Amino acid sequence: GSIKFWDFQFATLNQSFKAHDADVLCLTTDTDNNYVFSAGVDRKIFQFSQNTNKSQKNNRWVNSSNRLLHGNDIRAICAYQSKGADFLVSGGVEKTLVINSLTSFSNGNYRKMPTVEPYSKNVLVNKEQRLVVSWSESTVKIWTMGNYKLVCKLTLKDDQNISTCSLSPDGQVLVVGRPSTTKVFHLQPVGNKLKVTKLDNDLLLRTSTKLVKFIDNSKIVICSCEDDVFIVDLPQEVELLEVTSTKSSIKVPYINRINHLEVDQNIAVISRGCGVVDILDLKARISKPLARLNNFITAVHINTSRKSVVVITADNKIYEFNMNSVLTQWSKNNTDNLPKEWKTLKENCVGIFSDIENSSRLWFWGATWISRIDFDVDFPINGLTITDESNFMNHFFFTDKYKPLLFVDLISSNELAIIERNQKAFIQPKLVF
Amino acid sequence: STARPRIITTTPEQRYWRQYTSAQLVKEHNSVTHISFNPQHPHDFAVTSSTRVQIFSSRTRQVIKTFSRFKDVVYSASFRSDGKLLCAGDATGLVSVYDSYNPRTILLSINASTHPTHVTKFHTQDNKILATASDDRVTRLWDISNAYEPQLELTGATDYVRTLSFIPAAPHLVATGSYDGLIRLYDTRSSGSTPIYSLNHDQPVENVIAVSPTQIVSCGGNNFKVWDLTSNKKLYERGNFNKAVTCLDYVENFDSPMQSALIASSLDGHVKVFDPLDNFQVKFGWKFSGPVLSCAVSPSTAQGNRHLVAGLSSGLLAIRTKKKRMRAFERNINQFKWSEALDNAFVPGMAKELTLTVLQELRKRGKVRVALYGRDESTLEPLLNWCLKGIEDVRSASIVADWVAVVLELYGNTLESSPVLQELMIDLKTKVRHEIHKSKEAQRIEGMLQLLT
Amino acid sequence: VLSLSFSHDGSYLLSGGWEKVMSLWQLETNSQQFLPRLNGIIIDCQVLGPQGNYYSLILQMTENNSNSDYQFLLLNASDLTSKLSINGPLPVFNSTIKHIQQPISAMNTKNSNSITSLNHSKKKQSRKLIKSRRQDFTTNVEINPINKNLYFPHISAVQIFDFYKNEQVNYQYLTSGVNNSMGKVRFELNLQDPIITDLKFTKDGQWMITYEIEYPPNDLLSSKDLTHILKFWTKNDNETNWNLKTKVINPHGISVPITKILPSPRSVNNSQGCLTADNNGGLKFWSFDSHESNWCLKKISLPNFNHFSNSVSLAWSQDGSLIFHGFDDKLQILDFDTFKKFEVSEFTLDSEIQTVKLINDTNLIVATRTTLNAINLLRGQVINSFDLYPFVNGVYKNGHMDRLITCDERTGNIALVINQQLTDVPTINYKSRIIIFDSDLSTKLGNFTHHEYISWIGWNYDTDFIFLDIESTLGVVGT
Amino acid sequence: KQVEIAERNTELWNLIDTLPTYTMEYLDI
Amino acid sequence: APFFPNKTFRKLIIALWSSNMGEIEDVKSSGASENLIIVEFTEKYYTKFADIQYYFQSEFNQLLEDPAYQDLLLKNVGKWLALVNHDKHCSSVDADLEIFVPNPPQAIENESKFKSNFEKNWLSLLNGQLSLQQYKS
Amino acid sequence: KDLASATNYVEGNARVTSGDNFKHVTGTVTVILSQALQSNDHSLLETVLNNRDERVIRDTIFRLKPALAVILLERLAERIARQTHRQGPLNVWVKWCLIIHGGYLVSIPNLMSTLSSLHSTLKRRSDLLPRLLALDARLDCTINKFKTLEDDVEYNEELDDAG
RNA sequence: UGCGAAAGCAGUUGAAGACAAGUGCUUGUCGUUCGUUAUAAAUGGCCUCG
Repeated sequence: GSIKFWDFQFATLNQSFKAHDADVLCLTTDTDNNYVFSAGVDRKIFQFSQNTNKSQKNNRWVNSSNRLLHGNDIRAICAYQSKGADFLVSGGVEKTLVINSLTSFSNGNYRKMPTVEPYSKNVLVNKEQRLVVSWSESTVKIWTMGNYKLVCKLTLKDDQNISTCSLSPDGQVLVVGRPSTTKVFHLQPVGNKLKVTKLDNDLLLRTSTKLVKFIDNSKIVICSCEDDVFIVDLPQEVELLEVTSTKSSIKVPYINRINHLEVDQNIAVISRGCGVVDILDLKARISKPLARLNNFITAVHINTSRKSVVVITADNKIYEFNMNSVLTQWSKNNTDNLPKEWKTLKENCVGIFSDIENSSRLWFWGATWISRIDFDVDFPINGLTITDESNFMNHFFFTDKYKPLLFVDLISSNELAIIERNQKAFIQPKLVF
Repeated sequence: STARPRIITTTPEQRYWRQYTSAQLVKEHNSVTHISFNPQHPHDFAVTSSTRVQIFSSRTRQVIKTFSRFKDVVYSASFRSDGKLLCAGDATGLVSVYDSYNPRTILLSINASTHPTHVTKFHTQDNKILATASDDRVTRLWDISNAYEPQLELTGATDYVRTLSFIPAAPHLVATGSYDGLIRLYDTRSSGSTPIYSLNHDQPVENVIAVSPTQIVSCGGNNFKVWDLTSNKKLYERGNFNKAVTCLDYVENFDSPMQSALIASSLDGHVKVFDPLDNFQVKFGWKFSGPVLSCAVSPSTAQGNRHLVAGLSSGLLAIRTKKKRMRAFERNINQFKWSEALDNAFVPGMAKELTLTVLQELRKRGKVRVALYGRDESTLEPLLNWCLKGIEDVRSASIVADWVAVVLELYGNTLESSPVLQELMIDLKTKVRHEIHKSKEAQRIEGMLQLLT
Repeated sequence: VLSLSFSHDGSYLLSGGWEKVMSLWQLETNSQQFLPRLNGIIIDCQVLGPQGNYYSLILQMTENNSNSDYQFLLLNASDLTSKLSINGPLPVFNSTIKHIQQPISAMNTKNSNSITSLNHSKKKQSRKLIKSRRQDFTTNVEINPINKNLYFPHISAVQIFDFYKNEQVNYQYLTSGVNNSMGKVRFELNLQDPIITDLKFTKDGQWMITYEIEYPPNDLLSSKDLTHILKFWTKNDNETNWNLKTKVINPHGISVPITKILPSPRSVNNSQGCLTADNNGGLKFWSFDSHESNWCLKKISLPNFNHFSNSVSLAWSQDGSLIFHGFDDKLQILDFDTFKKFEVSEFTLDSEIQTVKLINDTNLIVATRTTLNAINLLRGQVINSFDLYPFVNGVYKNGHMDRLITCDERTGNIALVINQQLTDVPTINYKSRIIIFDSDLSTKLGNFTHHEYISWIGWNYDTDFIFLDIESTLGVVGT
Repeated sequence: KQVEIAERNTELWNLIDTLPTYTMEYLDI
Repeated sequence: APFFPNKTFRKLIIALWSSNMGEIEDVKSSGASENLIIVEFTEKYYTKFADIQYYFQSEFNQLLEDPAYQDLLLKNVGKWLALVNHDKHCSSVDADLEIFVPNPPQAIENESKFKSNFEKNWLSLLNGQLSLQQYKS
Repeated sequence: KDLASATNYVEGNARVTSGDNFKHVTGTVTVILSQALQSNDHSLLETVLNNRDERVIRDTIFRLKPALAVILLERLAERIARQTHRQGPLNVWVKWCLIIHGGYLVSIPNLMSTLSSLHSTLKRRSDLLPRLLALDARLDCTINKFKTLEDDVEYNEELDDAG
């Protein structure tokens, strides 16, 4: 639990601080080496300061303060500083990220990230047959709700974890996808239980799959890890527009890769990290550009009834694009006029699903919030993140009662599924008198 | 600065006698009839059993000399005042004198009579004269020099004479008690053979002891009575005994808070201590397996560990001899570890009294709710288990009520989801209801007691 | 934190507060050393020396809420040992005096004031001293026959103070409780340690009788059952610390206070007996038995009266034959041998007796809340009667006239009266008058005036009388 | 009869001194 | 599993003591009952085997605490005397007692329970209406 | 010791005591009961006290010699005092003694001195009663309120491939 | 807060000013005043000399 400062040239001890009550696992420092931050087993983060000029002249460090922000081991800590950014990020056995400001660590506010942010959904629900399917660590479990019964569970050989699972609308066909291979299994109900048979298709087995979706009970769309979109009937490749190379793309490759694949009534849309959205006609197998946004896309949805595509950027702005005005009149009126709740959200939206009773109404939810908006009504006009001075590259219902949320979707027109998440700790007594 | 105050967790005569804790039980081959203590250091005591006399070391508490030359049953082992001699009686009537610690030599052998000689006692004041009592009902007074004829032959007893006592400060006076129920006093200065006067006990006399120069205590039948020769009448009489009192011994000027003690065998398994200063009143007693025939204590000048000896008809010999860091919870409380200190209170094999103190300390400390905040059903049961038993005790009754309420006020909602804790309350309900029920009579009874007074 | 002070170089920081612990903060490493266990919370702290050889500390002793008890400690910095401890007399008055305010704490308690509580408490204290009429400010004090040392029953403790040398000789803790085990903090400060109510010596002086009240903690089922304790203590003349010899828990029963205690005279049991009297009129005579080596209840009289009154006074004749027991308005003459009423034994008075005393065997002086009266036991009639109502109506609680009224056993007795001086509404400053009265109160030997409230007056075993003033000042009136 | 009246009174006096795995709920819109 | 038919056995109990055939029940010579059914029960069944002797004194206790049968058991004391006037007690060291049921419950082995049961039954009967000849026996 | 330091409180070997300490101010076992009381045999009497049958208690004390009754009352107080958990059974003995020999107990010069232990003992139980009722009421309300208030479906890919 | 016993018997907890927050209005506060007898909560626990 002791932190020691050593003179490099003479290889000798200069200062010793018995700060922590247990092992000190990791250390980090600011850009100017004015602050030394320690963290470790005792769940405490200690800041050591040499900022004062007299301290600098005398080369003496001072343990200014300490803070208790983690309920368990702080296995890792890192620091970043820039003209617009000041982040002290720590993580460990608590499974959550905690963010602080180096200059204002003692006095500044802090944010505790949710343990699970479902940017990629690990649970799906089938409206027909009322099945809820979750896949974790090469194990798939399926539940039926009339009240819930685990009808079946599937165990897979491959050490590789399951990337995605897609279930056919009928529910008879379940596709399990991994980067190494793709396997499809037919589900058949016998005696309130599902019988599993593995339909054999060589092409999928040798096919890498990031995203997979069902056109119908038979046909699927698969995007390979090399960004190859094709149709398999249970390969019909689909032409894709080329993306111009950018210095940001060179530095970070995956931004030009496909992030969200959504198919709806023979209409497919692809969103890349660079903000490029393209509408794909599966029958024609041709690509037409739709939009080019400046922010990362977090969620996409297609509404056939309104003949529009809903795109959500990282800044929680909502855009409704006409499929061929490029943007719907609602989007032109309401994108910058969103309610206070949407703008105030510090967690980005990740899931969109339609309302059966009214096609105009859409449902939106994040890790800790659920919202519904009607696109037929216009709204009344009336610190711990980058300031974003630089560019990224180069009728209304809101509820926060339910949290944390793994997956949200409807079972029926009037039935909503909300899926929620339900180790020893170093004893730091809280004095009570 | 100051050192830390350490956490603070009958009659005097009774307490003195309680110190004879060490108890050793020995078995002899026949009934142990007579027990004697050597007047001289190491004050080794002699026991008469079967055909042998055994001398026990006071410190070792073990036989050191075994006297087996006696042929028939042995009836006495009395020492002289010096202790260099010891005399004994035999069923054949022959009385033998041996050198103490030298079994082999028969120094003086006298045939008192054809009948058994049960009592042989050296005269305390005068060494040379040895008194012998026999079933012939004549208590001959023999001399060491004259082994062929008694110096005097006291008569007048119409029944067995089994008790002989010499009165201190009155060497000439000799006291004899027969199974007639008559205690006869004789003067050796006179011609003798006729009692000066007779004292009636009305019951066969088993032993007569001169407690003091003017007071003589006679234990016969179911009672013992103290007689004063100046008044020639019994001053006091105690009959608490139920069997017939057999043997009686007296010690004075010993280091106890009581100046003098009187120990009396009952033959009902009880030997009890009586104090002469308070009219010979019962102050202490002990129980044994069977009838007590002999009792003795170390003389006043023991100069070492005191000894209490009891003789039983079964041959059993009982010897009772009077020989002449901070705990975990204290650390928790000093270190302000409130919850842990409570945990230390309820641990297996922990004294109940100490358990009360730590609970009292925490309550006195103003740390009650704090000690219970971080608890669940798993760690709450040990307190409740103690509370279930502590409620019976009067001293803990107030304390348990205090603790039970706070946990109850503090863990309501927890009790709902925990079935195990509920049953603990249910049995807790029943016992307190009984404790109510027990108390309810107590107010009835106490008022009842008031009526009579 | 009440006291902060930098070291001369600035490498060390001294801190002190309610914890009763002085902390040396080593600033190069933020280490800390502790000198805990100090008598009072640290009002002030300083480094006093060219080289920091000594520390000067100020202690408060907050337990006494009536008065602010300052103690100045000079510690040798080398070994942190008391180089010099300084304090005056430490009386505990019944109520607060002048402008004494409790020190600031995190929350408002009995022994502390919150941030907001200070102004309201100050205003309330001033208006209590002005408008309210109960102004007892009386302290119990005791005097040692063998040593003539002055004993102050501090809360849970006794101060032995030598007025001849005007220096403290000892401070002894005579009760259990959280008294020096730690420094009470936050809600712990609401706790009340056992309070020594009555302290007396035997006439021989080798024995100490003490009466204590233990207050249960609050927020408990047994939070209203006060415990009453009696303790007998001894020491040799050479020895300076009393050793506890016997302890009686709940004398006279449960929840019954020991309102009065009287040591026995020399004639009876050569000064090793005592009498204890309740508000229920029950009397218990204790004596020390050599055989037990302990203190045992020789006699008892428990008339189960249903009326409760704290106004009782007890006197014992010098010969020891008889005892005078004044309970509420009625006085009884009880014969010691039978320990019961004499076979007029009953004297009815106008009002409750505060003090009953006999200046000499012939005459008995009885003070009631409205007057004082001198009676001859020989003829059983009042000699003189003096009206105390204009001065003593409700200024004092019952029982304080005992410690305000004092008597010699040779020359006579003294009456002390304290009055408020006010010019144009009452003012905080007071004036005291002491009057010397002969036996039968026929004449006034002398009348003297003091400029301040004389908290207590008693008769030293020499002809002189000693009087304690709320300025913590001990004066003497004598030939 | 006065016993039980008094005992009854005592009890009254002292008296006056003194997450599911699955949940079904209906949201409001 | 170990089992003993207490209820059926208790039914056998109520029948025997309810049986009454006049003078032979109280024989003038000894005051005991020469009842051939009881005598056969005593010799062939009661004395030989331990388990009934244990379960015997248990049920007769329970009936003795039942007021319905207390009067019946307290009257025909000769029947009790004829039963128990033997040295073949299961608590007797000399007697070697067999077991009726192949799988006796472990309760039978409890000698203290039997003696406590045995002591209770005698004491209640000794408080009963004893005949002059019964008194000598 | 530092002279500034205050002397600590130590009880040492002092004797604690209470203000109530007034010491210095067929089937019957009667014959055994009279026997042990006379001879102060703790072992013998404890066996007699082991009877829990009320009818025995009455009959035994019914025939007990009235003088021996008084000493029996004194002794029960002592045995109660050492062990309070035996309070319940032993009040019964004190009760039946009191009613049967009450006439004798009236004709006694002094009772409190010879029965002080009972009075002190009985008083202690009474002092508990007010508090326990408070405990019962609090203990009443809470219970009152609270009394009112995979392998079968497993599908293993390896075994399926195997067969 | 007054009185009294410890049990209890009666009676109180108002007004003004200033500041902050939210939206002129609302709420909360006071090292501000006048008048009446009149929860807490900055991870923060006690030295060494055998």
